[PDB]
Amino acid sequence: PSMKERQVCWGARDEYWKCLDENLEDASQCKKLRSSFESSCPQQWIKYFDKRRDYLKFKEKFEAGQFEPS
Amino acid sequence: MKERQVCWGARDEYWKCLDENLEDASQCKKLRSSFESSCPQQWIKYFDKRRDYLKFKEKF
Repeated sequence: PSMKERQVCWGARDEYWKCLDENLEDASQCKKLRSSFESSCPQQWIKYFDKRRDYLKFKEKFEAGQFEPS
Repeated sequence: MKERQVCWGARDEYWKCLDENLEDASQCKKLRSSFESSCPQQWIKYFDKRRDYLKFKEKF
């Protein structure tokens, strides 16, 4: 994709993630920004970003559990 | 701390099984059982998501 298209893809991924972060992962609340993300990014990049998101979220859950024993 | 070393070792042995069998997890079911038995559930989910990510990142 062009430099512009890459920036629009990365910004649409940032807005979608920012949606999921702020709204405590309710993803049926970010269907508009998910559409924008899917329309803006190469299919391979959407797959890469979704897998990276899952990794980072579960890593955060893992490190949280270690820092705050109950 | 022992339990923690055991879980990391189990995750290493399972992952090395996946590497040697080109990611056919069905070839590594006994090591998968050992991994699940040695690690907290929260950790297994983290490691599984790391593995899914790193294997996909390899195509690039």
